Amino acid sequence: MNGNDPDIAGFKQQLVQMTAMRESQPPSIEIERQMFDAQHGAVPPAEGCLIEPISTGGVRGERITPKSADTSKALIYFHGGGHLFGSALSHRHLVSRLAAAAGVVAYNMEYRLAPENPYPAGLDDAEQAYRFVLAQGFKPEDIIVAGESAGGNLAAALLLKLRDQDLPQPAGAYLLSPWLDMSQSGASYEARGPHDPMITHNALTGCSAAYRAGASAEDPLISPAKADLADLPSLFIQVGADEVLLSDSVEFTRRAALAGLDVRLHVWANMVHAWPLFHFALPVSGLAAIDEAGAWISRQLG
Amino acid sequence: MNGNDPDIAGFKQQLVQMTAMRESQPPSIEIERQMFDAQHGAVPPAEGCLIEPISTGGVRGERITPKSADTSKALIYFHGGGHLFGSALSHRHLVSRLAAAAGVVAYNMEYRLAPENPYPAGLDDAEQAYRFVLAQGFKPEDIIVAGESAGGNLAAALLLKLRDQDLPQPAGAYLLSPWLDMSQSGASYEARGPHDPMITHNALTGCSAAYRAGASAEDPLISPAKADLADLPSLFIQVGADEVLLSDSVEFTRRAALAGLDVRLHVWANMVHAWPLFHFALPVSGLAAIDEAGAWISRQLG
Amino acid sequence: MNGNDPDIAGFKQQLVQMTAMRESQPPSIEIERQMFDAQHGAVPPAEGCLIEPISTGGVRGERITPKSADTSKALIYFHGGGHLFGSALSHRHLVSRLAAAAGVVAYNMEYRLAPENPYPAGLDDAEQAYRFVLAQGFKPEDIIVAGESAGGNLAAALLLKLRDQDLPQPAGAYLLSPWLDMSQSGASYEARGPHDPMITHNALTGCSAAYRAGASAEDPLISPAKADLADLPSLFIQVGADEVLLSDSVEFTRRAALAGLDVRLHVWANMVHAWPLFHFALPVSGLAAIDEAGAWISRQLG
Amino acid sequence: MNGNDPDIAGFKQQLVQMTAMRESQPPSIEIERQMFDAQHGAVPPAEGCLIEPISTGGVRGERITPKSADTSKALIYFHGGGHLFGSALSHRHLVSRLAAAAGVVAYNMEYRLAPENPYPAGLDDAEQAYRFVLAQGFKPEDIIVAGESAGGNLAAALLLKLRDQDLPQPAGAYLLSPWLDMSQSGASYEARGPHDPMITHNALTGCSAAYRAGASAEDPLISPAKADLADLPSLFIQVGADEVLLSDSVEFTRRAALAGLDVRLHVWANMVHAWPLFHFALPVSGLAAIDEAGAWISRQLG
Repeated sequence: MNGNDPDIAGFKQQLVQMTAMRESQPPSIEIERQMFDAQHGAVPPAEGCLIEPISTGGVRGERITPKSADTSKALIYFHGGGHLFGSALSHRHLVSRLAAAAGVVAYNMEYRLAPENPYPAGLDDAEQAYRFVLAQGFKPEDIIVAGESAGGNLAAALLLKLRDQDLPQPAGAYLLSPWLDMSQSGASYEARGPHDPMITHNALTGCSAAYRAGASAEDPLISPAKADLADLPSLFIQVGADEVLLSDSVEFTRRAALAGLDVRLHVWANMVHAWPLFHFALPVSGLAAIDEAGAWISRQLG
Repeated sequence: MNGNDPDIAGFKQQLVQMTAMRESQPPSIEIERQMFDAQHGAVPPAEGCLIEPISTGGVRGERITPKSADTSKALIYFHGGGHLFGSALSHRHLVSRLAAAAGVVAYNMEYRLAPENPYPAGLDDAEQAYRFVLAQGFKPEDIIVAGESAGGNLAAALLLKLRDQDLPQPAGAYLLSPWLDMSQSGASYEARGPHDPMITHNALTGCSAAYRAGASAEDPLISPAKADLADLPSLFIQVGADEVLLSDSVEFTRRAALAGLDVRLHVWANMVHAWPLFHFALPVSGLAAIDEAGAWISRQLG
Repeated sequence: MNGNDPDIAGFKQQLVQMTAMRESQPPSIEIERQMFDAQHGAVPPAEGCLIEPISTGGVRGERITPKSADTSKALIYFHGGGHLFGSALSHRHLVSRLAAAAGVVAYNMEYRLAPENPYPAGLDDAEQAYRFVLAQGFKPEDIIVAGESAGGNLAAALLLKLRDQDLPQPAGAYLLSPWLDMSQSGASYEARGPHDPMITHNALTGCSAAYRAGASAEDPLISPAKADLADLPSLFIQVGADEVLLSDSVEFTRRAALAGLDVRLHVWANMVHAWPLFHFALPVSGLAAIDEAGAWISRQLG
Repeated sequence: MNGNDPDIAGFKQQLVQMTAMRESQPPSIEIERQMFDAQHGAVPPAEGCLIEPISTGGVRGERITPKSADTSKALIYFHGGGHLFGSALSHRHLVSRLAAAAGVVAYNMEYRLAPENPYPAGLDDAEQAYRFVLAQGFKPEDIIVAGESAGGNLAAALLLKLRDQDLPQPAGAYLLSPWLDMSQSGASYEARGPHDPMITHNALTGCSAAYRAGASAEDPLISPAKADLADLPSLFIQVGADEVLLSDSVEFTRRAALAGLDVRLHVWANMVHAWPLFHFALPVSGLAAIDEAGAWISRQLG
């Protein structure tokens, strides 16, 4: 109430205890996928949306249509989950909310996960997801690509992939707490680490090794904050101040700016990693951030 | 989608058949209260709100606090229901959404119903409800008073009661499809009646008899569209174009204007009676109207 | 400051003295046209607009392009002035502001005036102005027509003219203090007359006789508040509470609503006739009203 | 029009030739102050504002009151001008527009300039200015502190001075193209320098020498992008992508984030240095940025 988030303090402590448990006892991947799906799949979608599954040519996900939306405009969202877990199902509750806020159709897309499918399996999928969307008759200018953490990793990598293949860029990209350096470098590990109850250096190290499967962390397609960002589209990045991954957002911003790009960065005080995904626990900062992102997505698509 | 309401056509047909059933077979009061509670009580409240019951000094209802709201500002809402049915429980889903959109606390207040408690029992309750809120340490200029149909009836009569008792007015009133003439007069019965699938002349005639219990329809406290509106506060009125009650809204507007009041009237094309209460069936027009109303209530207490 | 208009009280007194002078001494028409042009033409246009004169086939006015505008969207504005005075030049300062607020191109159009050119000279011009605009490649759905007082008279008449000629309607019409009953009827003459410092029954009587030149006041094309408004487009009407012409706005609203139309009416407390035209004296209520109108024009054109 | 800035291309060319002239022929300080005052003093202030001079206890400037503003909320703005030139008079046109957009009172404050008054004369003034405003009975959380380039330098140093003197911070700071590193370091000198038509490395080097008068560039109070930003308030920074000073904005952002601050950074594609100060040449991007900044300042003091 009244401009403060009454839930963040409580949610942070829940995260502290939760992290202490996962640090002491590193659980099954297949097990954490189910429990992730179970928790998140149980969160009600945005009101008033039609959801249609997609399953054609190994391209898989869901079209989310807010009934108020402009159906000529598309958000392509890739869930996060360290490239280990997450799905369309789990992120439906967030992507639907972002769609309804932006007044656009969302493509809530799946992609192959590590350890079973290391780099470049995910990224090939993301490119195929993007081709799928273009093939529905959306022009590049009618697309924002997005994702949080690992999905943020894919979203940013896709743009680099499109540049390499000399292909036109979407209208923009929305990155939420994106993970853009799979070598875990930045002032924020040390500086924000005591304030980050959710994400540890150790966790990312492990997610990174499984994803790369010996591929170098220095590869820009793996670590987008190591790329030259010349000719990428407009960017909106949301990150929390209380995040080891803070530095990746600021660095990508630096590079985007240096490449001459329109780039907006909002670092939210007191916010933990991908806090909008946690709107069910954090309705004040989480919904307000979904509205901020929604408004940029909407402005960006014209 | 795309500016259009894809559900109103279908919802109107459901209402036609519904009305045809209730016209042919006039059901029990006690039965229709339960069925009304059951359907509307099942609609999820606005996300992220805290709801506390109220039951002291014959004042009964619910405080709804949106977690983002300003706790020093208050909406007092009276459900409609022809003064025969409806409750806090039934209207929770609407009043919560209105509160969340307005960024204010809602008092979702009960009042005694006809035929058991004819006029002036409900209005005595509404005044009690108003005093109760003031007693929580809200000043008059921190209150919007509100309600749809019969609730709109009470809201608007409350203002008249406050004027009679030479009391400060709230900062405004929000009226949704208010029923302001309990004699069922107006061009709209004939002009809009073939387009109104939900509200008949005959149903209101009946609801009016039960509420009045022999009291005159001419009495301004029963029929606010028969009052002189000198010194009332700012008004926002939403009403649908496809409503027998349309003329009551336009007349109250006329009178408000003639008394020199700030008055905003939005007649929504194609909209049926209290369509925002039906946001679960009408997500496009219903949520958009809740947002409109929310924006006004916020600007009004800003 | 702080939600009150610090200029209205002063401006009202200036109007009282001004009206007392014009009542005692009815001046030259040709003289009042120059002095009207002189005062209003001296008001700076909205910042950042390109203005191009139009002079082709007796169609005359100005294209106002806000540099931020969407050039596929058009406002057609007809100045008021009792059908005796006013011009593109005089209303440029208002129409430019409305254009810039709405983000659309404005066609600020001239039309022949009484006494030299009584009805239907003006209205023939308004229709030709509208044809001119369509011929620039604007579709009907990309047009709002508008005007204040007498311009409000023309705007509303044009819509009736389009219906008669079985021609498609524009997307909407914006009417500011429109004068829609050239017989001077309504509760507001008596009820608002002591509060209206600018517009008198006598003035309108005189403007009406010159315009009609024996044509009947009962003709709907002369008095749009006497028409059946079936099949007109969406409406936004702004009027002040302190206006003898208040009743015309409320009646047109009533009729629009009764015909099933989307109609928005905002009656502003304390506001005098066409107060947005007086934004140079009334920057609080005048600019805020231009923003309200701008936002509706923008929403209406998609 | 249509999303595009039709004037930036032309304005950039004017800046190229302007810079080429001043590079070849380095003009008088006293002369450039007059020419700067003459050009900018001629730009009309925001419509509807009251401006009062201030000259007491060595504090000098202007109170700008937008007639619609909230008089309990205040923006303190320091003009830029390389700490060599600029004045209240020159920046009136921008600060008035910012105030009018934000709905707050502006303190448009002077400060002593180099070479006559080197560091710390300006900063002593800025602190004086701040105290003066507090003394008008504004609380810290009713103040945004602001300035562009050199003004941004002072604004951001003021916050550091307030921290040193263990004083309450204002509610936020708005920095436009701030000059935060007076050693002229950053990737952007090389990366953005061919795209910056307005600001050269050489000009800043000179402005830095005159301001420092032998003081070290390393001093945080001179170079805020060298400070630790612990406990500063919320930040909004606008900077253009085509600016040698881009890196200073990104670095201050980095530091703010690392100190845990709420920080919003908007890098505008194609925009030259302090482009909102050039709204008279750049109405599309300049007014849109004033509105963005205004919206933030309003939300911040809301």
